[PDB]
Amino acid sequence: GLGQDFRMDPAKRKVNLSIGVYRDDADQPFVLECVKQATLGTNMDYAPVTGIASFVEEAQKLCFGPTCAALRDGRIASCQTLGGTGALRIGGDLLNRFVANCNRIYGPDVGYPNHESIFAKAGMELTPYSYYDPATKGLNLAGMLECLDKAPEGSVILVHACAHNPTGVDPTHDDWRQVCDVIKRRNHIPFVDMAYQGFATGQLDYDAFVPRHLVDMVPNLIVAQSFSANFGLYGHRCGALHISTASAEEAKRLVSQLALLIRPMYSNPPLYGAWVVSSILKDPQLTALWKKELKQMSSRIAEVRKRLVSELKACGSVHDWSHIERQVGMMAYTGLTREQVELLRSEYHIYMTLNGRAAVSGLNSTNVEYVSQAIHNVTK
Amino acid sequence: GLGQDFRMDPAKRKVNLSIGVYRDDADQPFVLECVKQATLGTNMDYAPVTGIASFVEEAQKLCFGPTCAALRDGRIASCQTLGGTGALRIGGDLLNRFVANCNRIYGPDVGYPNHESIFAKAGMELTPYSYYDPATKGLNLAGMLECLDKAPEGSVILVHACAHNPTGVDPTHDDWRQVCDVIKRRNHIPFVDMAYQGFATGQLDYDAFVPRHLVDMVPNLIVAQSFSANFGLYGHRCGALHISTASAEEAKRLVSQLALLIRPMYSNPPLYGAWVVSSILKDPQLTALWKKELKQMSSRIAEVRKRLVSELKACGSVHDWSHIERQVGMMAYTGLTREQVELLRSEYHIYMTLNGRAAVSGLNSTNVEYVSQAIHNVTK
Ligand SMILES: Cc1ncc(COP(=O)(O)O)c(C=O)c1O
Ligand SMILES: Cc1ncc(COP(=O)(O)O)c(C=O)c1O
Repeated sequence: GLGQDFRMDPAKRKVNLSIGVYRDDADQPFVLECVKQATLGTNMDYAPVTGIASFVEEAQKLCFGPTCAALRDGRIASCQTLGGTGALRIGGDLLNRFVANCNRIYGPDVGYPNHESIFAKAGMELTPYSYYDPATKGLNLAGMLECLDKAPEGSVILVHACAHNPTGVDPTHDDWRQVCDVIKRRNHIPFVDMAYQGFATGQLDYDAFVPRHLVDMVPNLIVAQSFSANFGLYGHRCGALHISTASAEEAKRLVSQLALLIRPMYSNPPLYGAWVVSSILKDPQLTALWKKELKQMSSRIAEVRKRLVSELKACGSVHDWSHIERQVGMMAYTGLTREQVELLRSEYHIYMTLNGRAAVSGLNSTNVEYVSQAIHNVTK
Repeated sequence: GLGQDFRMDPAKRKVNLSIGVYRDDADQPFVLECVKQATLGTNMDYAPVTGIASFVEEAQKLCFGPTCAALRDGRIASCQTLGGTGALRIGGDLLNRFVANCNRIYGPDVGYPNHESIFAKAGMELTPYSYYDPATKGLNLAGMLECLDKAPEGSVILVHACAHNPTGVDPTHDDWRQVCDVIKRRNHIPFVDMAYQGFATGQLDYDAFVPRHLVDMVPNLIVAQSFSANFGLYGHRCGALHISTASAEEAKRLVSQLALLIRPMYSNPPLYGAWVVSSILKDPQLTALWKKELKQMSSRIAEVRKRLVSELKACGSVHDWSHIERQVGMMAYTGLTREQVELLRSEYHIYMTLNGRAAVSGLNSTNVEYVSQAIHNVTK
């Protein structure tokens, strides 16, 4: 992380657009009011290996919603995990229990850096499908669909549910309907990384469209669910893993196998996050409060994207920045070149990674004008 | 399993001696006052991959002593882990990656069951050395020494620092001096599981003799350190891994390799327990209180062992129970036979595992007389 150089930078006017976590308009970490009001347990005894049971139940219901048949019929195997990262790893380690010939996983051509190592450790080579279009800083749907169609039948296909990291480029629900048809027809196994449900657009149901739509279409769906961003619980390491199966008996056999993976890795998961999420989701008042706060976070991110674009136009930039508003979530592929990123750092002390990814959570009312002028100056 | 059957058991007068965690004399979970008085962080941001730096620093000093030469020279590589379990796993994964033909590890013939699966996941087969003497319910030192001397040069040797789980049988410091001489002479790699420092005898320096004694004797010492029992932080999953090396340069490179193992496992470790331990160990008031609370927990366990033996004699048992007082910690190998354990359950509703292990943390002033009479009855 570029944090060290930013911190060491003596310049009076500097901006860190490399951060990985939410910040409010005052550039402060943001502890949710619903999290402050959550009730903790009183016992520090170990949780069960598969997690606090009420937490896992609420995580399932939040992921799949109130009218999910799979959930009703008990055919989903689930557990608490060490954030979304733990779910990706434990899920990856579980895949050979139900996927034949399981040595490859397909992910978007521009994707989340840690995915490669996670799945390598689990015995699978991450291989790309067409996804990001650098000319438009947007989606290459035709390319995605063709790659999925040509992949061997029974391939594992990694997809981001929403707020694609690092580009911010998300397919529409129309686009996802086409994607899921290919996944079903080719008998592929979807592995959904859902790290930003509710955080992405402020709408929990909309943001969970991809796992909810797939769970009825395929024999097995995997979902890695993170509570880091949407509850602001990052460092407490709170997530869940879900695998759908044909029957409650199949799900039970997979939960036993989950336990055999968890116990010799970390024995059992940390209490704090699970207490907080379970407390909030079982309380109507706290749940309502949480939903209001989700919208506050998602609206601020959306509005600062919109403000960046409008300020760029006000500065006199003649280039097109509409991708910044089309993209969703904290991470934006700006389209700035390596040279331009290097100039923003040297000349303006604005820090972002060399791929032109900007963490827009670092943008706010007090610096968006400065950053816009800088981006105009290095691109004009 | 047993715990479920216990909880399901209708019997009004029943005792669970199969638990894994400390209980006070009222049979309640026990949160330490020093933990209640600790100051938590305010920011829920992710910790560094290797953990909260102040916690890791305090963990090192607590393990090796503040004046440790290895520590002053910076030649110990350390990181925060998910309890002692995570330190065992990461340590094993590191050994198997970097030590040639490291596909085996030697552990005590009666040992902690999860050790076998932890090291199996790391690609290392756990194989026994003579340790427990069933005739005496005590130590077989000559057998241990002979086994360690015969193991191939450069073997990984797993040892419990104190409060051996599940037997309670510990070598004395005199004995450990003999063990460590063999380990040095044979160029073995010691892997110390220190799950109970201070919790074991109430004396933090005494309980850390094994790693402190070894760290100046061998080129590489590995220590898995748990804060679950000695801070009562079980479910918050707080531990540390330490690996000594020839130099600070080697240590720094090793820490880099730990990060490569951690990141695709769970990205970074949970804040809460690290906050608590760092807070306590940096505050003189909290540290002094913690030491007294540890002495009180350790003394309660020692005193109820003593009381079981004295009540067994009062009941009229003519058998020898001195092993119960010689053993150290929460776990006692009682020497009850399988049939005797089964009758304890069926006639007296006292629950132990069939190997005759009793968790004496489940014994207290309100049930020790009952349990003594029951144990007398089934062995007379
Ligand atoms: C796409 C994606 N997957 C997984 C993760 C890891 O999330 P967690 O902190 O819950 O492990 C992140 C968060 O940075 C992410 O952006
Ligand atoms: C000997 C031993 N090693 C390791 C562990 C695992 O401890 P932790 O909860 O810190 O992962 C235990 C605790 O039960 C243990 O008894």
